Amino acid sequence: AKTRSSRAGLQFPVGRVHRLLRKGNYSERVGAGAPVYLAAVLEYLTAEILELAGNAARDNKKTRIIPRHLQLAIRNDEELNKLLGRVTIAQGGVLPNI
Amino acid sequence: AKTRSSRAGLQFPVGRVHRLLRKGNYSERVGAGAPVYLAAVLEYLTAEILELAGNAARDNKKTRIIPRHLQLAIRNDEELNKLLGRVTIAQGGVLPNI
Amino acid sequence: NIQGITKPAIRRLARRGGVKRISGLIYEETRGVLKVFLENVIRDAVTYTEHAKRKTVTAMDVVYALKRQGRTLYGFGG
Amino acid sequence: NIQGITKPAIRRLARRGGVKRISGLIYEETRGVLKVFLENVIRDAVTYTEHAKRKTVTAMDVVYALKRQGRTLYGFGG
Amino acid sequence: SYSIYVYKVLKQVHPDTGISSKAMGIMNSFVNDIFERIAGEASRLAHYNKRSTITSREIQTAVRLLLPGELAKHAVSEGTKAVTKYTSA
Amino acid sequence: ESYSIYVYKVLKQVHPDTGISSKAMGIMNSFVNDIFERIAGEASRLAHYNKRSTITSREIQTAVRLLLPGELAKHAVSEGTKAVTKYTSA
Amino acid sequence: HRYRPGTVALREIRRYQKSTELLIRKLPFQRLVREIAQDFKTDLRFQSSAVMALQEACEAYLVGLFEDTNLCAIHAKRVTIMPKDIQLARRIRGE
Amino acid sequence: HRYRPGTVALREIRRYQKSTELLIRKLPFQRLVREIAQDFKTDLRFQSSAVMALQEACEAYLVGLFEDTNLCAIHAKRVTIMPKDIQLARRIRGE
DNA sequence: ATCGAGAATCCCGGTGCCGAGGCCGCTCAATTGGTCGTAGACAGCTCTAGCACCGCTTAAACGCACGTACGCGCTGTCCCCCGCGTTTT
DNA sequence: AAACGCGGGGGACAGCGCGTACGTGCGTTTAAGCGGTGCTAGAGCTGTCTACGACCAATTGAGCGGCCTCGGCACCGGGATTCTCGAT
Repeated sequence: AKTRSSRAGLQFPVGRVHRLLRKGNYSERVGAGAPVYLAAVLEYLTAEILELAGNAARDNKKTRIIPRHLQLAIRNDEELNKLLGRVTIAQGGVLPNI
Repeated sequence: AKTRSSRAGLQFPVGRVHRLLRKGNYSERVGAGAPVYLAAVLEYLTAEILELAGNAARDNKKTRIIPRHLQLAIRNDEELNKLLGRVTIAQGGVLPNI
Repeated sequence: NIQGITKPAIRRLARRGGVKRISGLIYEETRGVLKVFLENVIRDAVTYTEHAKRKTVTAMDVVYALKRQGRTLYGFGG
Repeated sequence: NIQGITKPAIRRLARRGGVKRISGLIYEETRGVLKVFLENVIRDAVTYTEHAKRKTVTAMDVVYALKRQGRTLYGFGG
Repeated sequence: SYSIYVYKVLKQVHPDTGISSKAMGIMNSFVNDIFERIAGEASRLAHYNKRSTITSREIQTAVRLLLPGELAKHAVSEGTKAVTKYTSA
Repeated sequence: ESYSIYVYKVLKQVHPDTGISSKAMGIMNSFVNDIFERIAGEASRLAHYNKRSTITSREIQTAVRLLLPGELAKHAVSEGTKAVTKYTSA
Repeated sequence: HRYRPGTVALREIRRYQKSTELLIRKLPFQRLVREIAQDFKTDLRFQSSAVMALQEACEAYLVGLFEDTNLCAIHAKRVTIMPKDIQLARRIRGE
Repeated sequence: HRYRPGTVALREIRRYQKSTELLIRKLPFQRLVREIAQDFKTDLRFQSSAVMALQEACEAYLVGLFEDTNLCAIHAKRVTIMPKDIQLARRIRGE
C-alpha cells in the first residue's frame, strides 16, 4: 500500500482531504487531482505560518510556539493579515501600537 | 395531477424549489416539507416587499413598480434594510438625507 | 450583572486599544455596546443549542454563532 | 483614462452622498480610491472569465466578483 | 425565473399595480439570494448535527438565524401553515 | 480526527528544534479547517456557475487565485501544480 | 442676482438624492474599465451589461463612501470633506 | 514623587499591548452571560469553554472598537475618547 | 425675527406621442402520482461526568474620597479657496 | 467640461474659563482557589418503521414569442414655492 500523500510528496493527508470533499456536499463528483492540489495548498499555508511563528518564538527566546507567536506572525505580514482579516486568535493579544 | 404548490396553498413553485434544493449540493437527502416551508417563506418575503413597493409607487402617483420604489420600501424599513444591508439595488438611488 | 464590567476593566480594554485618556461617560456607553454584542451572539448560540435538542450551550454553538456574524474565532474547535 | 472621471462627476457623486463643501485635493483622492475598487472587482471578474475559457467578461462574472467581495448587486441576473 | 410567481403575488397584494422589467430583475435576484442564504444555513445545520437530510426543522432554524425580528416571526408562521395544509392535502 | 500530526510533521521540517503548545495547535487546526472550507466552497460555486458536476484541480487552482492574496496565491499555485505533477508520475 | 455659497450646493444635493440616474459619463467609464482589464488579460471583450454592472457598483460604492466621509468631516466640526476624512472612513471600514 | 497625568496611562498601554491575558474578571462576566441567555431559554447550562469562547470574542471586539474610537478622537484633534467617537466608529463599521 | 418686491428653482397639468409589459396562443418538459426498497430518525436505556451548588479561606481588585493638572469648547480673528457665474471649447 | 473673476462663509489657529478625569491612598467587598457532592443532561447501543428515495408517464402549468393599447416620457402653460435684497 502506497499512500496518495507519499505519491504527491506531501505530509498532509490526500486520502482524508478526498473524503472530506466527497462528504462535504461541495459537488456530485471529485477529480483525482483535486485532493492532491488542496492538500498541497493547505500544507504550504501551514508551513508559511509555522516558519514565521517559530521565528517569533526564537525572537522571544522561546522553544515552543504559543498563540501569541501565531498572532505576531499573521499581523506582521500584510498578505497573512489580509487572508485572516475577520479572524480572532484566542490568547493572541494585539500588536504594540501607540 | 395536483401541484404541491396548490396542496400547500402557495403561488411559489414547491416542485421547482425541491429540485433546486436536491441539485444545489446542500445535503444528501431533502425532506418533503422542506421545499413547502422554503417556498412559503420566499412567498411571504416577496409579498412584504411588493406591498411596500406598491405603496411607494402609489405615493409617487405611479401604477408600475420601478427599482426606485423597491429601494424606498427596503431602506425605509429597519428589518428589510438589515436583511438587505450589503445589497445594492441597481437604479435604486438613495434616501433623501441632509 | 452589567455593573460587574467595572470601570477598571473597561479602562484595561481601552489601554490594549491604545487609548490614553477616557471620558467619564464612556463606561456606560461601553456597557451598552457590550450588552448588544453579547445578546446577538448568545441569541444565535442558543438557537443552535435548541436545534440540537440540547440543554447545554457548547463552545461549538458559540463558534458557529461568531462565524455567521463575521467574527470567526480560532482556538475553540474551529 | 482615469482623468475621464471629471471633477463635476465626482462632485455629483458627493452631492448624492449629501456633501455640501469639497476640498480641491478630494478629486485626486477619489480617483485613486475608485481605481483600487475597480482593479479588485475586474481582477476577480476576469478570473471567472478565464475559468469559463471565455474571451468576453459577462455581467454574471461581474455579479459573482461583487458577491464574493461582499458587495452583492441586484438587477443584473443575480 | 420567478417572474410568473412574483406577478401572481403582486396581483394579490396590489391588483391594479404592475411592475417594470428592471424591477422584476431585482425581485428575481432577491428570491435567488434569500433561497441561497436559507439553503446554505440549513446545509450547515444538518452537517453540524451529523444529519444527511434537510427537513422543515432545518429551514425553520435557518429562518430564525437569518431573518431579523418580526420578519422571522411571520415567516415561521407562513412556513408552518403551508406544511400543515400540505400534510392534509 | 484533527490535523495535529500533519502540522507537527510540517513544523519539524521548517523548525526541527521548535515545539508547539496545545492552544497553538488548536489555532492551527481551526486555520486548516477554515481555509479548507473557503477553497472547497469557492470551487463548489465555480463548478455550479459553469454547469459542471466535478470539482477538479482546475477549480481548486481558480479558487486559490480568488481567495489567497498576492504572492500567497503565486506560491500556493506552484505547490499545488508540483504535487499534482509528482502524483500523476507516482 | 447671486446665490450665496452653499445655496446651489444644497439644491444639487436635493436634485441628485431624488434621482437614480448614473452620474459618471458612460464612454469615459467604459475606457477606464477596458484600460484596467488590459493588465489582467489582453484582447478582452465586454458584454454591454458587464460595463453597466461595474458602473452601478462603483457609483454605489463611491456615494456610500462620500456619506461616511461627510460624517467624519462633521465630527471634526467641518462642513468641508478633505482627504483625511476619506482616509479615516476607509480605515474604520477595514478597506 | 508624582507622575504627570499621561505617564502611567502610557505605561499601562505598553503593559496591556504586550500581554494576551483576559482583562474582564471571569466570574462577573459568567454571571452577565447567564443573565443574558435567560431571556432566550430558561434552565440553560453552559460548557466552561463556551463562556471562555464568549469572553475571548467580546474582549477582542471591544479592543478593536476602542482602536477605531481612538482614531475618531484624534481626528477631532482630541486625545480623550468620548461617546460621540464610539458612535461614529460603530456607524461607519455598519453596526 | 418679520415683511415685502424681484427674480428664479421646482411641481402641477393639459396635450401629444410612443414603447413595452399584459393577455393570448403555442410548445415541450417536468411535477405529481404510484409503488416498492431501504435507511436513518425515534425511543428508550444505560452510563457517566461536568459543572451548579455549597462551604470555607484568602488576598487582590473595586469605590470613594480627594488633589490637581490638563484638554474642551467656545470666541474671536486671519487668510484664503471652492463656488457661482460667465465665456469658450 | 474647462478656465478665469470676485468673494465671503469657512477652516485653522491663539486665549482662556473650567469642568473633569488622571494619580494616589484607605477600607470593602468580592472574586479566585480549593475541596466535595448530585444529578440531570450528554454520549453510546440497539430495535423499526416511518419517511426518505428511484423510475417513470403524462398532461398541465409554465416559458417563448406576439400584438397591442395604456401608462410613461415629453413640451409648453402657468402656479405657487424659495431664495436675495432693503427696512420695522
